[PDB]
Order: sequence, then C-alpha cells, then structure tokens
Amino acid sequence: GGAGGGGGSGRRANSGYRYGGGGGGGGGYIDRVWIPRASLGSTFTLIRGLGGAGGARAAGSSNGNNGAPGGSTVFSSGSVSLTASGGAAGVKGTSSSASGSGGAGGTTSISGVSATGYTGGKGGNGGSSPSSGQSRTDGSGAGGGGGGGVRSNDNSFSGGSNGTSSGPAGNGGRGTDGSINTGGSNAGSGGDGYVLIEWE
Amino acid sequence: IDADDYTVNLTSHTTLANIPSGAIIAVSESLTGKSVTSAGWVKADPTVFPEVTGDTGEAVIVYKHTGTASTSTLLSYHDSPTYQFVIPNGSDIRVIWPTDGFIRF
Amino acid sequence: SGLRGYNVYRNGVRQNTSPVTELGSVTITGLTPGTDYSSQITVTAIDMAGNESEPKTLAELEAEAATDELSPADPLAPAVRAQIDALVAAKMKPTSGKEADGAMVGIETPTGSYYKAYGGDRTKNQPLFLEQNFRYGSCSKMACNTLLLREIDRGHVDWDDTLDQFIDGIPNGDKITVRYLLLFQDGLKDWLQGDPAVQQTYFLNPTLNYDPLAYIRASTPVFEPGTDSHYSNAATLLMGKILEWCDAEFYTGRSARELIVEEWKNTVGMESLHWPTTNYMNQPYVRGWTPNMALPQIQAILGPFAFLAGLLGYPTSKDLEWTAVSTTWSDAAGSLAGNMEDFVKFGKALYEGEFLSEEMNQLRKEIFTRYVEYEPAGPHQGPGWMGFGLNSICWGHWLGWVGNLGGYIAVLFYNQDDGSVIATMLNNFAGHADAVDLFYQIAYLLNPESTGHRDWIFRPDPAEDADEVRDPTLY
Repeated sequence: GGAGGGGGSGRRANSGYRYGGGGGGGGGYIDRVWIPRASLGSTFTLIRGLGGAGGARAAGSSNGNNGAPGGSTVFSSGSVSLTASGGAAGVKGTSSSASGSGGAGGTTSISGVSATGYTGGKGGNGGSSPSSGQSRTDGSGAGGGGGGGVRSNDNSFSGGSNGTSSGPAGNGGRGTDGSINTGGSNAGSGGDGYVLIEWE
Repeated sequence: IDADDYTVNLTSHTTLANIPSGAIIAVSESLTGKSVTSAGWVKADPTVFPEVTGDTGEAVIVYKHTGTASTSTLLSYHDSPTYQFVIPNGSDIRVIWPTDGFIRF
Repeated sequence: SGLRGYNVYRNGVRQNTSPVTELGSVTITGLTPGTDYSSQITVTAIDMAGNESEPKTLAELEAEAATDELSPADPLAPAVRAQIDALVAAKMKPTSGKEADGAMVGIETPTGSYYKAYGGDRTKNQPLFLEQNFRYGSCSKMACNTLLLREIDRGHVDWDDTLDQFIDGIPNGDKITVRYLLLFQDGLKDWLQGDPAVQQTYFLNPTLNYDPLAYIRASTPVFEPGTDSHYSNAATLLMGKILEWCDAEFYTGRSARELIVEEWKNTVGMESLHWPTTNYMNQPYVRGWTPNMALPQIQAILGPFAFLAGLLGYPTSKDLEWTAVSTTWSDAAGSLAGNMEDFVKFGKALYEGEFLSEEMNQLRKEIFTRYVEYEPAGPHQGPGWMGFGLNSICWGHWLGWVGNLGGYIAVLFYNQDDGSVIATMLNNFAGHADAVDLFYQIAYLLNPESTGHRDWIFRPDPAEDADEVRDPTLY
C-alpha cells in the first residue's frame, strides 16, 4: 500500500475572499499475489511509503502552503516489480476561487507477474466549492477532505470530511480552512503506507 | 497592460478612467520600500501580481491610486526592447524594477 | 634507409594499424582505470627496407604509462535508487504495451549522482552499458542556439538583424529576425514535423540523403513572422547559416558540422561528441528500433505535441531496426551523438551558462513564447504550460529539450534552482511519450515543488526625461 498525501492550507486575512486548501490523495494498493523463486532475483527491495507532511500556517495575513506527496511503496526482485504509488499533495488556498485543488490518488504499476491492484481515492477540493474526500474499501486508500473558507462580505463556509476506508494504504490528510488573520491551523499529514510479504 | 487594447498617449491621458478596462490584465498591491535620492530617482521593492490569467501583456503603468477613477493620476508608462511581453497562465508575475530607480523627478 | 615510422605493441600484439609518423599518435583503449601498463606497452622503429628494432618497453623509456584512477562521486541514497529503477521498469518491454527493449538514465543533484542502463539492444548476450553511444536527437538545438547567443554577446550579430543578410532566397527572409529564429516566431513550414510525403520516405528510407535548405527555398510561410510561435526545424538550420557566416567573417571558416562539435567538445570536455558523416555512429552504440506503424501513427509521433498524445496503443506485430539514418534529415537540429556521461555534462554546462555573459544568462532564463498549453493528465505532469526560451523548452523550474532521431528518444532537462540534471533515453521510436513521462516522474520523485508554475519576470526600462528649461531676459 502507498502512503497518503498531506493536505494544503488556506489564506489568512481580516478581509476579502479566503479559500481553503485541498485534501491529499490516498495511496494505491497491490493485492496478495504469488511469485515463484524462478521469477524472483537473488535480492529484493521493500520500500514502504512515509506519510506526506501537511501544509503549514500562512505565518501572517497571506496565502497558505501545499502539502508534500506520500512516499511510493516499492517491491522488486529480478524480472518482477510491483509498486503502489503515494497520493498527491493538497494544493495551497489563495485569494482565487480556482485555488485549493485536491490531490490525485496513487496509481499502481506492475511488471513480470500478472498481479492485480487498485488506484487510490481522490483528495477533496477546498477552493470556491469545498468537498469531502473519496472513500475507498477496495484495498486502496481514501482521500482527505478539503478546507472551508470565508467570503468578503459574509460569514464562513464549511469544509468536507475524510473518506472512509479499509485498505492498508495510507489515507490522505484533510486540507485546512481559509480564515481570520489570527486563525487557521496546519493541514493534516497523510498516513504511512504498508508492506506485507510472506515467504514459502 | 495590453498594448493592442490600449495605445499610450503621453500628453492627452491624465487619470485611470482614460485606460479602457479591457487593457487591464491585473492590478497590484501598493508599492513598498519607497525611497528617493539626491539624483531625483524614485526607488521601490519588486512588485508581484499573483495567480494571473488574462490575455498576453506588453507594458506596465504606474499611477497614484486615490480610490476614485476621476483623480487617480497617471505617473509613468514602461516597456522594454527585450522584455517585450508576458503570456499569463496562472503564474505569478514579478516586476523587478531597475536597481538605480525606475522614475526620475 | 629512411624511417618508415613506429609501431606500438601491447603484450606482444600490434595495437597500431599502420606505421605512425614522428608526430603521429596511437590510442590504446579498453584499459582499466588506475593501473600501470608501463611494463606491457612496447615501441619499435621501422626502416623503409623493413628493418625493425627490438621492442623497447615504456619502463626503459622512463614513460609513466598508467591509467587515471576511477573518479569517485557521492551517489543518490539507496531508497531513491530503487524508486528510480521501479520508475524505469514501468517504461520497458515486459510491461504490457511498453515497446522499448532498453533504457538509460543519468541524474546529477546537489545531494548526489546516479547513472544506469537497463535492458538491451536486441543483441544476443549483451545488455546495455554506459560506454555505448546514442543519438541525442533534437537536444542538439541547445548546442546550436547557445553559440548564436555567444555571437550576440560578441556583437558579431544583433537581435533585429534579418535573415536575408546571412543567406539568400529564404521565404520572408526580409521579415524574419534573429530574435524570431531563437524564439520560434519564424513562420516556416517543417519538413519532419509537417510533411506526410517527407515523413513516409524518412520512415521507409532513413538512409536517403536530403536537402532541407532546398525545401525551405520552395516553401510557403505558414504565418507572418512574430505573430505566433510554433516548433521549427527550419529555425535551427537557419541558425546554422548565421554560424558559418560568423566563421567566414570573424573566426576561420568551418561548417556547422565542424564548429558545433569543436566548441562543445573543447570547452565542456565531451569526448564522445560527434556529428556522424556516415549513416552510423562511432562504436560501441545502442541500437534503435521501431514497430511497423501506419502513416497516421507516424504523423502522431513526429508532430510537435507527440509527447502529450501518447495513447497510440501499438496493435501491430512486426518490428524494424532503425540504427542507420542520414543526418541530412536534421542538419543543425537532431544530428549530435555521444554517451550518457557526456549528455549529463552537456546539461550541466547548459545550467552553468557556458559560452555566455551574466547579463545574457539572466535573459535566457526569462524570455519565453508559448509551446503548448495542456491539461496535466496526472499529479506528476507539471504546470499546464510549456514555453520556448532563447535556448530551451521550459516546464516549471526545469529547462531542457525533448527529442528523437530514428529509433532513439532522448530527453535532457536541468533545474534553475538546484542545478540538478535529469537525462532519459529509450531504444525505440514508440517510446516518445514514455521517455518524457519518465523525466516528469523522476523530477516529481526528487523535488515535487519544482513541478509547479515558474514566475514570469518583467523588467521595465527606467523613465528618464530631459532637463528642459528656459532662461528669462534682463532689461
């Protein structure tokens, strides 16, 4: 299972439109599949994705930050490679209605054996239409929700939720909300990825 | 500023209302690091237009923003032989003003 | 009587091909680094009559015949290594539709360097190795454009000079300027990126010789110069006619074939660097391949946006070797060849701004014209915009080129902030999208942030005016 992406953070200000940062994507997943010692090589790799760091505070009355992508998870040996990519970062929120994009879910790459796997869930947009992250039961990880915000002439508007999941791949971190010049938070981290290998 | 949507006239234009609104690609925050020197040059720190997505642009104009288009007085028009245009795409644009000053009085 | 010349023998075998002269030289090759051969190399002198000396050993001549030690470099960390290897494996023969029998990767970063070769040439018992040459393809445009910017810096030509000064008979040569060549605002039709009748004979007969200057002199302009930007091979060919002209006026006259290989080999130390005069490269070389393809699919790979439009699927069932190709299809575009170390050295020199002033090195990072706008089809595909600069294509914080010649795809990009260089190469014409997608994936692995938008830099000229005054009159 791939790691989740970190969320992004929204604009802080006293005034004007203040959009929320995006949610991170979920990791991909490759299912429990056999390889014979004749198709393996003499050595192997088993890299496990680390969870993508969430976007920090604006540190002032300004625009937010992007997250960091989740680590990719990799197995390979000889003729075989199996890869469950990490989910992409949630984008920075700004003064712009198109800002705060949610991260793409992690894709799966397969070589040397006829294995099967599943792509991670989309992270939610913040921006001018905040959204919940895509849920995933299908072995791959869910996306995080997007951050809420504040209008120019009116009160705040809500963010979305993180998706439910049961895949061992890491969930994407929630984005965080466009907010008063004193307010806001750091965006959520993505979850760590997973490796499990059984030898006969 | 877009130079096909507006043509600069140095004598007959005086105030923001002379520039047709289609020629505006973006508007800045106010200048900072404003200083002056005995040679009569004005200096300011570089100016950022954030996340810009207009049509192609070929010049910049500096003006005293009074908050009303009747009295908002034009101060200078600038372009360059080599920095001839910028093609917006959602990038930020930085105007990096000449080091020794951008306008003389 | 008379010295016919000398012979050099190593371990008793004559390494020389015919007697060398009193100032001639023999290169002995395939030696290992860091080792002494002064006891193994021997020399004889031979007369016109055929009389030969004893073989004097270089130890007896007190000559220090030892190879240089293998120059060390700090590698990329092990975790990064296997992530790159997994990225390259997803672009190669056993993965579904990925028709490429082999790949090379070359990476330099502030935190270390990696060089690797993967798969094979379709030769029987010989996987790829890093000494092997490949076609650099369109990356040769960064070798040509840069020398023209050196000549602007030397004032031997200037930005508003018209093409009609340097060469006779070009369509709109009275309106095409030096700036419009460098920025692809040249209106001329492209013979490889825009002609089906030419593309057929290029695919079906790649060793046929061609005169693309004669094609330019017959062509009808696509648009009036300076009104649009579009990818051009005619532009780089016509820069190769402004060079040669400078060499006839100010230096000592050379062809573009001579001058481009001389300057870059002597200044950067690219010892593999050559422009083939034959249909084949210097040995050893990587072998090029293609599947057989319908003309509608050939047009899609040779067109200017081919790296985006990669979804060809390749349903065909027979393959062709494409090692042999004439450089006359490309001239100052396309034609250089060498190996991966020298190709990464080329990218490092392009980052460092070799041949250029500090003022010109600032300018070339900042002036751009539109190449493509695209919706990014994934998280690793970068900003939805790319632009032609004064000597590179831009993609976020990365400057570089994407190119091909018959059967070889080659990609070379470097980063304005880090100075990192990424180089990718594929053995197969079908790999045109996959090699560039592999660059995007390695760039996103090493530095996610570098794959965002670049800031546009605008510098206005200052607004002076005259100290105009009048004097009163006294009475």
